[PDB]
Formats: sequence, C-alpha cells, structure tokens
Amino acid sequence: TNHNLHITEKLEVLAKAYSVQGDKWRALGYAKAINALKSFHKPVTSYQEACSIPGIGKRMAEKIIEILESGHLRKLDHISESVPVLELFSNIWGAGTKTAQMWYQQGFRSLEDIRSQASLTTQQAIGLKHYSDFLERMPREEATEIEQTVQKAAQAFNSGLLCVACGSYRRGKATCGDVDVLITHPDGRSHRGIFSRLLDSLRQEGFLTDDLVKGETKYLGVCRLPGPGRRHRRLDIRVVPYSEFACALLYFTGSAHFNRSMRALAKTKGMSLSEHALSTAVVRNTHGAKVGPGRVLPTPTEKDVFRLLGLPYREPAERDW
DNA sequence: CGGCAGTACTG
DNA sequence: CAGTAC
DNA sequence: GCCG
Ligand SMILES: Cc1cn([C@H]2C[C@H](O)[C@@H](COP(=O)(O)OP(=O)(O)OP(=O)(O)O)O2)c(=O)[nH]c1=O
Ligand SMILES: [Ca+2]
Ligand code: NA
Ligand code: NA
Repeated sequence: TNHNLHITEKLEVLAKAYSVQGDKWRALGYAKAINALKSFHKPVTSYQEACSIPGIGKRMAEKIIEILESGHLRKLDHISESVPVLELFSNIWGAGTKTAQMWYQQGFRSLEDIRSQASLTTQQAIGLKHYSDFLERMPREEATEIEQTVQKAAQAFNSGLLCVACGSYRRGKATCGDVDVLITHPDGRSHRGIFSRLLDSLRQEGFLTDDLVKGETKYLGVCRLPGPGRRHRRLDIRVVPYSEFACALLYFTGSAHFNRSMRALAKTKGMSLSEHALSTAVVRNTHGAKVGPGRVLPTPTEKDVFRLLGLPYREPAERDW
C-alpha cells in the first residue's frame, strides 16, 4: 500500500518530464526516491523524517515538505509545454528521447504529423501501427495463453524443452505489459537448433505478426491470439544454455530495479552479475568499468546467486524492488 | 567528483 | 559508433 | 535527483 500518494503522484510527473527530456540520471534519482516513498510504513511528516529514508536527500525532502504544507508542488507549474508531445512520441516502440526531440524540433506535434511526414525506422513503423495496443496491459490469463502457445510450438520439436514465462508474470502480477518466454533444455545442447525453426513455426501459424528484433538467441516481436476480440501483444523470447539458466531466469524475472540493485551489490563485492553468469574476481578501473574478466561462479539455482552474494533468498513475488 | 547494471540488436 | 530496448 |  502507499501512504504517500499525495507526494508520489506529484513526483511521478516530474520524473516523467525529466525522463522524456533525456535527463536520465535526474529521472533515475526521482524514480528511486518514489519507490522508497512507496515502500514505507508511515506518511512522512517532517523534513528530518524525510532525509532519514534511503533515496531521499535534502532536495527531495524540501519537495516533500512543500507538498505537505501547501498540497501542491510549484515545479509542476513550470514543466515545458513540449513534455506531453515528447511523451506521445517516445511511446512509439523503437523511438526514444533523441528521436522524440528531433521530431519535435522538426515541428511535429501529433501522431498524424509522424504518420504523414516523419522518417520512421522499420521498428518505429510497427510501433506506430500498434500504438494503442502497446500501451495496454493484458490480463495474466492471456499471458498464460501466449506462453502455452510458445511452449507447445517449442516442445513439438523437442519434448524436453523447458519454457517459463519470466517477468511480471512470474512475479504474480494481475496484468502484464508483454510476455517474456525463456527456453532451455537440461541436456545442455539440444537448445541450439530450435530457435529459428520455432519462429518459423509460429509465423507460419499466424501467431507472429511482426518482428522487431532477431538475434541468434533473442527475439522481440508481435503476436496475436486467434479468434475475435484479440489485441496485438509484445513477445520476447530467449533461448539460453542450461548452465546459464539460473542467471537468465533471475534477470528475465526482474524487476528491472531489482536487477539493478542486485548488480550494484555484486559490484561492491568485487563480483559481476549478468543474464549469463555471476562472476568473481572481476578487475575494474577507477570508473567502475571492466578491465579484466574474472571467473564464472557455479550457480545451478537462483538460490545459489543469492547465497553467493550474501543475501537471503527473495521469491519472485518479493522482487518488485 | 562522478557513478548510477549489464547486455544485445540495428543501421 | 549512438540509439533503443530487455 | 542521490550517495560514497
Ligand atoms: C526494461 C528492463 C528489463 N529488464 C529485465 C527485468 C524484467 O523482468 C525483464 C523483462 O522486461 P519487461 O517485460 O520490460 O519487465 P516486466 O515484465 O517487469 O514489465 P511488464 O510487466 O510491463 O511486462 O527484463 C532489465 O534487466 N532491465 C531493464 O531495463
Ligand atoms: Ca514483461
Ligand atoms: Na536518506
Ligand atoms: Na519508445
């Protein structure tokens, strides 16, 4: 639950304004502060109580106080008039802040302008054609149907293939922004040849409607279940070796902020965590950049990753931040 | 002062 | 590479 | 934006 809604509702506006305008680090600080404020027990009442929470500094506490005594945040009144347009433009899949800012500088103000005059990448044209659909979340039951469709298509090639939807779905959420399907095989090797033939099977069946990204082990695209009343949905599919399964599962399950916290912690302990592996004895320079590789640590299960980092295990539902 | 996660596709 | 995305 |  959140007992600081009257504060966070105002902060989210500012954080989004900073995000679409490209000030990503300031936005990150706002996001983190907003999460910290949602994850609390008591409505904040003092500048001193505010600064005590992790993720809240003097500036953010000043803002919270201006909120408690006045009910309003003056800074909301000086957001640039371009921000709603930038948000509109960057909600196109494949367009971000830089593209939105360029479109805005060219004088474009609406999606009709984009459709008729803008130069679009292949991805951005798919994103525009599904603009409304991609802003919607689906019921988890539909995510289940999409996962089962992928699983049944994959297990037709090799019965031994394991398929797991990993994302807000695995974290137990009632709705899902897209479906994240991780595929492996405990053999350790048969996963190698199935990916392209799987995608051919799904697009031959009419399930896949558009491709966004096509790597050797990574796919991002668009699907739609058959029959009436169905929307187009974003679908991400990864195929990983069994030895990397635990770390791929952890990454793909998220949340994103959870992953960043876990990876930041690993960095403090001279380790490095990615979707491939947890590594130890990684040599870095004075800027936190990697100059030497280190060695992979055995992580047969998600619990092993937590254990090697000195943390208590957190269930997927407990990984929202 | 200066990092803020680590990776992968596109063109 | 810069931009964008998971 | 925050924080070491
Ligand atoms: C966006 C993003 C995702 N991820 C990881 C964590 C996510 O659980 C996983 C899938 O990405 P998403 O599908 O974007 O994450 P989600 O499932 O939580 O969002 P939604 O419910 O709206 O569909 O990828 C990152 O590590 N970093 C990122 O920036
Ligand atoms: Ca998802
Ligand atoms: Na604090
Ligand atoms: Na976008």
